[PDB]
Amino acid sequence: DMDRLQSALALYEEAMGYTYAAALRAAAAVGVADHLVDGPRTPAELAAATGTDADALRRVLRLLAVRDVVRESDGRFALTDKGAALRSDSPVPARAGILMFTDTMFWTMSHRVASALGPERPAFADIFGSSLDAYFDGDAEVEALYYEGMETVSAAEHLILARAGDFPATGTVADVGGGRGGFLLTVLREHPGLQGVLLDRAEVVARHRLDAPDVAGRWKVVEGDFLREVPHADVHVLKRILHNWGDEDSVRILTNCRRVMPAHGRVLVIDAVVPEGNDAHQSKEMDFMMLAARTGQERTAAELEPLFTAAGLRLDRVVGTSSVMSIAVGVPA
Amino acid sequence: DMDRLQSALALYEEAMGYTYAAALRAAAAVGVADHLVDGPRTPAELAAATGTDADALRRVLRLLAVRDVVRESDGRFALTDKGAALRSDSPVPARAGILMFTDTMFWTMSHRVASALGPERPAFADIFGSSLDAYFDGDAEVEALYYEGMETVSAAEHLILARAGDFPATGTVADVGGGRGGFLLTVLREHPGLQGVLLDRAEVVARHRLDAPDVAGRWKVVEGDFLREVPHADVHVLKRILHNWGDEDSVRILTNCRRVMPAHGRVLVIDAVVPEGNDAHQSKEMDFMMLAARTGQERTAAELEPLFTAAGLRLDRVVGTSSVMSIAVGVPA
Ligand SMILES: Nc1ncnc2c1ncn2[C@@H]1O[C@H](CSCC[C@H](N)C(=O)O)[C@@H](O)[C@H]1O
Ligand SMILES: Nc1ncnc2c1ncn2[C@@H]1O[C@H](CSCC[C@H](N)C(=O)O)[C@@H](O)[C@H]1O
Repeated sequence: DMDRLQSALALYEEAMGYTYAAALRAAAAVGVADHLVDGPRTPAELAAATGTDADALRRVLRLLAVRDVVRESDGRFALTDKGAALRSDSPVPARAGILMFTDTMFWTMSHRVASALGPERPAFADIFGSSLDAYFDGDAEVEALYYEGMETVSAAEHLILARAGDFPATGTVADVGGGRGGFLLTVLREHPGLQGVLLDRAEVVARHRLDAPDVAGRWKVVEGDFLREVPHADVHVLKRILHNWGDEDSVRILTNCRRVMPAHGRVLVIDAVVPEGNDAHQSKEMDFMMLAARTGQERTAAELEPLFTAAGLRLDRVVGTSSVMSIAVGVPA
Repeated sequence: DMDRLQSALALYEEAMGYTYAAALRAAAAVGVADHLVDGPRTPAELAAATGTDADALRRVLRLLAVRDVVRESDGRFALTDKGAALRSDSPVPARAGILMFTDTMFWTMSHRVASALGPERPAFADIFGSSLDAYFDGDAEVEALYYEGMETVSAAEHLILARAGDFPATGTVADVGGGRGGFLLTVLREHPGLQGVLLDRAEVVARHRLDAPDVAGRWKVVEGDFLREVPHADVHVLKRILHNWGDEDSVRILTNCRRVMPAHGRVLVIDAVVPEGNDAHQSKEMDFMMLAARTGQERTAAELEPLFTAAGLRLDRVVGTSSVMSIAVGVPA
């Protein structure tokens, strides 16, 4: 509700919206949060500790306080609850994830999305000037950043999803493409009566972290290819899987689950399900980033349905959580 | 007010905040707004017109609807009031400004702000891989984008600032560094009794747009260097000037105004004055961008004061407007 000139002004403001993420990146980069654990400090004090230019660091912190990451009073900045995960002592430090989501690749590909809208759908290499592999094989520490980034990001949602998941008291859970086993581990710990099977590529399962004393006797691991087949289970789990795959592969994958699924069985597709409507939701921003990277797409509830039906399943219900992730529950149809 | 894990999740969300600006950039790039003037359209229809991939363009529009730039209903997107200035038929089209604020240079320098926090304060060339000149002299159309971008952005704030400015009914207004004269022109049109003098670099004044019939007999133009001296006036104006200059130059400039200022005279410093506090304000984001570009800084009311006093002026009051711009009013002290 505004005139054409105010429109322009509002759009100029929107165009600079990327600065916040830029500031967060810098803050996590220098690691100023660690020096705010003792209490509110001054730009000078924080600068000495970082160590950086005061007047400069100040202007970054000022913009971040707008997003309630820090807060200023009497010339001092304090770390807030929202900014807490910037601390290195955090169970799940946000640094790796922040540095990854704002990494050169994503930052660059997001910038060239205009070029990515081509009618024929250009590939990654077209837009970036290189292959994705060339990018990682060019800088070792960046490849390291994505592994750690992906690992911590998922680790932050696990407990929520384990408690929100409709899990049986006994039976077997197959985490299909479960990575290094983090989610399966959390699920086992939350439901003592469950057995678990981890499936993923050989090089991945070789680095799995399921072998903890408290879950001894409750898990096995399998090198496999969920495009070809998956293990039998009372409950199948597909987290951050389908969103990497085109439409037919997804059915192919879901079908592999249905094939080895019992009558009382269920498959849990866990992804950033995109809500219909015009309201803010992180699933939409993630979706944009997989648009920019020309690889992957986030789906809505109505979009998942056709895939379940095609796999001999019925999308019984989608279950929202306190995270961007939701659980699409499919049963034998 | 949240736990350490939710902190992480909230920070992951903040880290992706740049996607909105990326989407706006793409939307303005392809110019989809022009095809929404007839009414709500479908992603397919908009795609044919743009012309781009439907499923792709759809995902961009979806993210933009979150910022109320477009709006979806029954599979159709409509242009909203906030998005209106995306239309090419606008008095001040937002496209140039959007494309500039998200241009490669700013986008890149914002990304390397961590490197810019060095204790000794690195220069532009250090961080970008080139000089700023090399950048423009490397692409002609980008230099063209910044001129048009800067021109339209300022044009959008002029009428607001002309009406908000405390202008005498008669007398002479010197727009010191007034660019191509846009603001002075608007001021003249709003206050018929005023005379005006435009000062700027020779190459700039040579391209001034003050010569319109309706203000004949009311303006002259002067090639000059406000570092050395400015013309006598009942009212001096400095818009988007001081924020480019270090501290001493600014006093040097203000002093040049005071020198040729009458008893009843006043100097109007018009800039994105940064408000104290932790609340959102575009002056803070602009400030961050001049941090990233290693050139310029936005100031607060309390920061401007010392400069006025040092110039023989008294900062009488700062006057906020309906724009990010405010008017710091200095009088002879
Ligand atoms: N053809 C295939 N067969 C089995 N696993 C695959 C596969 N292609 C990819 N994957 C695995 O699927 C995973 C998707 S990303 C990791 C998802 C993990 N469940 C989590 O929530 O964190 C990757 O670990 C990848 O190694
Ligand atoms: N030494 C100098 N003397 C006079 N003008 C200068 C100058 N250095 C820069 N400028 C001019 O000051 C202007 C600042 S940017 C344009 C500001 C204009 N008043 C507006 O609000 O849109 C530029 O046009 C630039 O050409």
